[PDB]
Amino acid sequence: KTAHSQGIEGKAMSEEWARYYPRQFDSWKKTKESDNITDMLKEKPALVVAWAGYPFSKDYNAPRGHYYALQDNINTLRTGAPVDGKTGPLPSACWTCKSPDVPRIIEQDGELEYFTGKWAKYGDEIVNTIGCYNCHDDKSAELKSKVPYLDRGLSAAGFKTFAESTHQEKRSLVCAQCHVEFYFKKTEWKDDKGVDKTAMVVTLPWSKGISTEQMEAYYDEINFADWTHGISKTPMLKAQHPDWELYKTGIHGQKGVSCADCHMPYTQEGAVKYSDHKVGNPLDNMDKSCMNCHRESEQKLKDIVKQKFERKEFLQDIAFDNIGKAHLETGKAMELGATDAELKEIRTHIRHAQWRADMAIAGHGSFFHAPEEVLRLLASGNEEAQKARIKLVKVLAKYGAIDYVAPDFETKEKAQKLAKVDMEAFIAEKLKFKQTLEQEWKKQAIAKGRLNPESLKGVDEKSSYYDKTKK
Amino acid sequence: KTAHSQGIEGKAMSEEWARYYPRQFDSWKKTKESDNITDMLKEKPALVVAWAGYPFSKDYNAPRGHYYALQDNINTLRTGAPVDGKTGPLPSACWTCKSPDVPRIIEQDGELEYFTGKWAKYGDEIVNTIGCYNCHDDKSAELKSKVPYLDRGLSAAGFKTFAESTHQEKRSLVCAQCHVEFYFKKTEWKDDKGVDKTAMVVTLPWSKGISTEQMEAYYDEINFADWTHGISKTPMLKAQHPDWELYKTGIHGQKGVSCADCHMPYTQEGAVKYSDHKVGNPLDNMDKSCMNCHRESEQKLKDIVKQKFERKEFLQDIAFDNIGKAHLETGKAMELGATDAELKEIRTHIRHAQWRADMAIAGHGSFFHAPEEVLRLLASGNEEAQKARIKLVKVLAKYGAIDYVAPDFETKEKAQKLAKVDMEAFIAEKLKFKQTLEQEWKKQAIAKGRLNPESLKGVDEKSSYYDKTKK
Ligand code: HEM
Ligand code: HEM
Ligand code: HEM
Ligand code: HEM
Ligand code: HEM
Ligand code: HEM
Ligand code: HEM
Ligand code: HEM
Ligand code: HEM
Ligand code: HEM
Ligand SMILES: O=N[O-]
Ligand SMILES: O=N[O-]
Ligand SMILES: [Ca+2]
Ligand SMILES: [Ca+2]
Ligand SMILES: [Y+2]
Ligand SMILES: [Y+2]
Ligand SMILES: [Y+2]
Ligand SMILES: [Y+2]
Ligand SMILES: [Y+2]
Repeated sequence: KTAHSQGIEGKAMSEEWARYYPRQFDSWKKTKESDNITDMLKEKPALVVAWAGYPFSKDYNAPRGHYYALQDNINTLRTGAPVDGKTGPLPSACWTCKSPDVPRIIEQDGELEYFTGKWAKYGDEIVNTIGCYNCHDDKSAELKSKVPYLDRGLSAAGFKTFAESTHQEKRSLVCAQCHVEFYFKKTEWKDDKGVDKTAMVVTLPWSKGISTEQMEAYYDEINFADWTHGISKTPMLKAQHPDWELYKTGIHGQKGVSCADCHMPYTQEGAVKYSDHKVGNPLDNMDKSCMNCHRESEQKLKDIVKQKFERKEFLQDIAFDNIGKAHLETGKAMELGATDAELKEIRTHIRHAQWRADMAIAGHGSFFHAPEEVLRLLASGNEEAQKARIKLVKVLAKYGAIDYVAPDFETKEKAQKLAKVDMEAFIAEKLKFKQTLEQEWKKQAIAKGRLNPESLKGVDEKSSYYDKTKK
Repeated sequence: KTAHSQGIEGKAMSEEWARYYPRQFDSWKKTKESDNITDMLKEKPALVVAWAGYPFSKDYNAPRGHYYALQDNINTLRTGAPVDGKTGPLPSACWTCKSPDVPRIIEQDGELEYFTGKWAKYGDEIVNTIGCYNCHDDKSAELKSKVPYLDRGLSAAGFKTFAESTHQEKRSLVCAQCHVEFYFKKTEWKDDKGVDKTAMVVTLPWSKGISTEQMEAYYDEINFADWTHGISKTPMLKAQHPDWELYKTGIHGQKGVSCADCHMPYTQEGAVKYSDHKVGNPLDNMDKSCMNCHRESEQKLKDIVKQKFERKEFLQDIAFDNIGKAHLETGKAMELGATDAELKEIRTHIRHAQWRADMAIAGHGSFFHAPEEVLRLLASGNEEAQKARIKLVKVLAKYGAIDYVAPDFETKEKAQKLAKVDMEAFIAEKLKFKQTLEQEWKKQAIAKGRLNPESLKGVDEKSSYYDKTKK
């Protein structure tokens, strides 16, 4: 039993845990070190055309340290510029995987209430970034999943729940609270006061299993679309970082190596063993992350991962080129008068092409976690795109445009023009929000004692649209 | 030093080595056990359309035991039905990787003479199957490459020659004498008597390196084609079992695991160590072949290889479907009057698509030896085929056939009809050859003492076109 066996007052604030676990606190805080913003839309402008009509066409960056999760959620152009608790583009579900205040609020107000209303609803309550309370019981300190949708998904897929799982399974599952593909299920409900309400509930599409194809079949069955494509009017599916799903099928996952084995390796000091809580790039700490199981140089092992990255990039660029062209050729056919009936099969191929390719690349570590499935998915997605494109030639020909050449989209600027994204307007609106309502949120939270100003040091020095210089 | 330090009389006949090395002789002879004929044209009829205009569209089977190499070379419809030493479709180079009589003849008559003339030229001389003399010096018993084209290729690619290589390298290189991609270089020469002659010389296309793309660039540079496609009139490249080339880049090859480590594992008996010379499927002997380096069940490891096979099959079937369609659509465009100039880019895409896909699948173990490169190649080949097909729609449209549907080729029979292969005629001709000239070859060789009848036991009980019942 622990030194805090009756629980921790202020448990959502990781600083409250520091008196018991100074070592783990220190290393946890060190994800502050991973502060680079890589604008993925700049790196891969094809992604802009893929996500036209959807917020990811505005702003999409690579992950950085857990230290920045909450602030990046606030900064991203995707969450827009609320003026109050009732405005802004996105729902409350956007906080879910960003903060230990989330289980705090679910515990206080119930899952359905939590999932009701705008993202802006909780701006002055959900103020701590990914912390001890997202993974640890505040009495026993044992690993716990704090979000009900994980077990719900695990059960739906015929897996053991978190509590029924082994300790080694739990050492990946704590990560799977967030590092999985999800959608928002519109959920009608009535509260205690009998008021009718609508929740947007985080749901793992795992009821047919966890492969890309089973999830595709799941979504097709319920006729679900995340958005209607801004160019092709295809009913589109967005993949989000299926990190755990793809990991599960790769060789490491099959051999029972946990996320924690590479991402949180042990240091042995006599009788005591500590987990590195600085969650980052395992290739930065190979001696600890890899070399207890592998037996040659760091440089050789790094070279082999680099080869995997290169293969993935090659197939990614092919697949997203054909997907982008397919979208543009479809929009052209629409302009010439092609009907929904003439385009139905094409749009299905596009939906599936992009679902498979997005599932392949949306988990940034998947090229390594499950290298062969990643390559297969990109090949499968590209084949679907090409099937669409062959059919599109014939539709274009019917409408007198067989020689149409889809426009280029090789820069973020060109791509965003095609996708009709007015960035400068979005940025201007965002800055006003940050300068006004965001600062009010932080002020109120500090006054209430929900937020410790110490946690904000260097947290807001970068986004895709500013760099004050270092975080 | 050995018990045969002055060399072995009758060295080409492996039975001559048995007095010194009874153990290795016994296990070597046991490849007799691997006698199954799997007709690959029946399994994958798309291959027939791919190889239309070429002998592989007639007969193409999976490998079986080394015990059958020479006889399968005789049996295959590819070598046809010579009536004498001057007839038949194929050249002397077809013996090269089938027999220890090959280095015997090269040593006696010179490389260029050996490579001059028809396959039928050596029917009564090249009569022993893959034996001790293909890999071992008959004085020292050390590993040796017995064919000059291997070092020539190794040097061309900037590798060490056989003699300059390590013992562990030699333990793969002996296999690479045969288990590599090659072509025949037409070579003009003058003999001792000053007669002008033409050799067809086995050549490894390795001067730009050993990747599929470097070899593609090699072949393109010299404008080489193995054949002109029977349907599409594309200048085609045939891949042959690039087993060593693809192995070299896979993780096992990168980690320095030799072919011999899996395919010829050691048994330790006290002070003595013996190599299993029964070269076969390592999955039949996992405890010896895998489990000195891997630490879980045989069933789990077998399951993981099976998954790799499944991924490869998936991408193979896609790629060869589009390649086959591309060939057929090209033939259709030709029928309608499309010109060589209109088809030039299309034909280039087809050539490259098939080169990449054939290189991926022609080494039957490559899905395992280099799983990720195999998937990448199939994806790359398919993309080239689809590029061709998009351009083909437009050519077809110009000629009034936009809605043309390439015919199906889902059975060997249907496929061979499209490829215009009269099997029953080829088989009838072959049987006459076997019943007449082949039996004369074996008779003469036995009379001369080049062939021991004991080696023929059960050697000729199966082909793709007969099964007397068991080999
Ligand atoms: C031990 C289990 C976990 C592992 C192995 C893991 C892995 C990672 C890695 C490697 C990164 C990128 C780090 C960097 O670039 O420096 C990251 C970022 C991120 N993780 Fe996790 N994670 C885990 C737990 C969680 C949990 C429980 C959540 C949700 C509460 C979460 C949500 C996020 C978010 C939102 C980001 C992006 C942060 C940003 O860009 O601001 N992770 N994670
Ligand atoms: C639509 C509502 C959400 C918004 C606006 C949002 C925002 C963000 C942002 C801004 C990032 C940093 C990278 C980037 O620029 O995209 C991020 C990363 C991440 N988010 Fe979300 N989030 C949402 C919903 C969720 C949910 C419900 C989960 C968990 C079930 C989640 C888990 C993660 C994880 C694991 C990462 C790091 C891995 C990666 O980005 O590839 N997010 N999110
Ligand atoms: C500063 C806040 C945190 C504190 C004080 C804390 C505390 C601890 C303690 C006392 C242990 C056991 C000793 C050790 O292995 O080092 C541990 C391990 C662990 N924690 Fe945390 N933790 C924090 C944050 C997190 C978060 C956010 C996650 C989830 C993403 C997490 C996941 C894990 C995992 C997977 C282990 C290893 C468990 C095992 O190997 O049995 N921790 N932590
Ligand atoms: C980030 C650090 C690591 C790196 C860079 C790495 C690298 C690799 C690579 C390249 C493979 C070949 C499979 C593939 O094609 O990807 C592999 C497989 C494997 N690794 Fe790791 N690995 C790491 C961590 C670990 C750890 C921590 C363990 C032990 C818990 C482990 C045990 C295994 C096992 C059992 C396999 C299956 C193949 C075999 O049985 O050897 N690895 N790894
Ligand atoms: C489901 C469990 C796991 C999760 C949630 C997870 C999380 C992640 C994430 C989010 C990334 C992308 C990092 C970024 O883009 O900044 C990543 C990359 C990576 N992960 Fe994991 N990981 C898991 C399991 C593993 C395992 C078991 C290993 C080692 C065998 C491993 C080693 C790596 C490596 C080597 C990279 C790539 C680093 C680079 O290319 O720079 N991960 N992981
Ligand atoms: C130790 C090095 C070698 C390895 C690992 C190896 C591997 C193999 C394997 C696994 C098979 C299929 C066996 C079966 O299905 O039962 C095979 C067949 C074959 N090998 Fe090798 N081999 C080696 C050396 C050679 C050499 C030196 C040559 C040329 C002289 C050669 C030529 C052939 C041929 C022609 C076949 C097909 C035989 C038939 O179908 O009748 N191999 N080899
Ligand atoms: C065009 C002349 C040749 C002919 C007619 C021929 C014939 C054959 C036959 C009938 C087989 C059994 C499998 C099948 O049915 O295809 C085979 C397999 C094989 N041959 Fe040849 N061969 C020729 C040239 C060569 C050369 C020059 C080499 C070595 C450089 C070679 C190496 C092999 C190997 C390694 C196999 C087993 C691997 C596999 O088939 O995938 N062959 N050959
Ligand atoms: C019946 C005919 C053969 C005889 C009598 C013979 C003899 C021997 C002997 C005495 C050894 C050393 C002891 C041992 O490791 O078992 C050996 C090993 C070996 N042989 Fe053979 N051999 C024959 C056929 C072949 C063939 C056709 C090949 C090539 C495809 C070959 C390749 C090898 C290899 C790779 C080794 C292991 C060398 C090492 O690990 O150092 N052998 N053989
Ligand atoms: C036919 C028997 C074998 C099987 C079925 C097998 C299976 C595997 C698999 C599935 C992998 C993961 C790489 C991949 O994605 O393919 C791997 C890698 C690896 N294997 Fe094997 N293997 C065999 C033989 C061997 C042998 C004989 C050795 C030792 C000489 C060895 C040492 C390694 C090494 C060093 C790796 C790289 C990953 C690591 O460092 O663990 N393997 N093997
Ligand atoms: C260049 C060196 C090698 C050569 C020439 C070679 C030869 C071959 C050939 C010709 C096949 C196809 C067999 C058939 O279709 O009947 C094959 C398959 C196979 N080889 Fe190799 N091999 C080499 C290296 C290795 C290594 C290093 C390993 C283990 C790490 C290995 C393990 C296997 C396995 C597991 C199969 C598949 C058996 C099956 O799927 O049924 N080979 N090999
Ligand atoms: O954008 N959060 O997956
Ligand atoms: O057909 N011998 O590669
Ligand atoms: Ca989704
Ligand atoms: Ca060739
Ligand atoms: Y406290
Ligand atoms: Y990152
Ligand atoms: Y792999
Ligand atoms: Y003798
Ligand atoms: Y076989």
